[PDB]
Amino acid sequence: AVSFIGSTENDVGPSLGSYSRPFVYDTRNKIGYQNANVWHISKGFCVGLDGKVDLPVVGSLDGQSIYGLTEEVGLLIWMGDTKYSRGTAMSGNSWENVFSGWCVGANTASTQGLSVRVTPVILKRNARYSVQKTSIGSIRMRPYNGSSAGSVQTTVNFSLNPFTLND
Ligand SMILES: CO[C@@H]1O[C@H](CO)[C@H](O)[C@H](O[C@@H]2O[C@H](CO)[C@@H](O)[C@H](O)[C@H]2NC(C)=O)[C@H]1O
Repeated sequence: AVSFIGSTENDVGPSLGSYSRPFVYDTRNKIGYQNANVWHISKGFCVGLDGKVDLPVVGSLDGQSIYGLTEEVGLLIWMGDTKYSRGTAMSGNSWENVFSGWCVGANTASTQGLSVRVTPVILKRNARYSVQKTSIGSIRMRPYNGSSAGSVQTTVNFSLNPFTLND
């Protein structure tokens, strides 16, 4: 089986968080969302994840997209499985495989989770830059091996909480 146990709408990062020192801010996992338990799965269900970023691509760094928020501020974005180190660097605006997948035991149960992580980028200087709450994109479960979603909700959404960068 599969069922949806997570939340449809999800905020990334603490609201009105402040961060200090294209220039990339070292924010680690602070501007993140993580949930180990988004779908409940059982009895041989096989599932991975696709991610999609809806923000405009305004540049590229080391093979991943810089996504634009404002004239001064962009984002590097990762989506993936639960643990932050599993994140896949996002490029472009299409669905992208961000977790190859796994299969829960034929006789047992577990969950499928996810993580979204971003790091702010100064694209252009004015030295205090604020960003408002902004839709980022979505992640969808991707069944495989003949597993079926039925009509279970496949997709969850992410919004960037507002933040301020101090330079
Ligand atoms: C037998 O326990 C299960 O072990 C597998 C690895 O064999 C896996 O770690 C399972 O945990 C889930 O793993 C998912 C895919 O990595 C992940 O998306 C979920 O968050 C994990 N669910 C948890 C940690 O409760 C584990 O149940």
